[PDB]
Amino acid sequence: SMEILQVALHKRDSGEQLGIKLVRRTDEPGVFILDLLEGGLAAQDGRLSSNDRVLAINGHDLKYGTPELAAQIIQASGERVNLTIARPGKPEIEL
Repeated sequence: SMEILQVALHKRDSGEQLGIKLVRRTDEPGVFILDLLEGGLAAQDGRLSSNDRVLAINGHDLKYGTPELAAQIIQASGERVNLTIARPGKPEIEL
């Protein structure tokens, strides 16, 4: 299963970073969150997580996107950055 959610971050100036490390994978399409940076907007917000898939940013489709496309979109954004996220899998497993 997977959870779809939306997370809105608000830049305090046009050059502020979100504080997210985005990666591609060779074995599946998409843009994924690897980690959040210490003290950044995303970390402060507390909703995004390692291994989330970024489906869209501000209505711009990223399903088959790249980290560089995401960067272009974020760097050119207005103050509000709204991300649509897919979060797969079980959070707890006994094995």
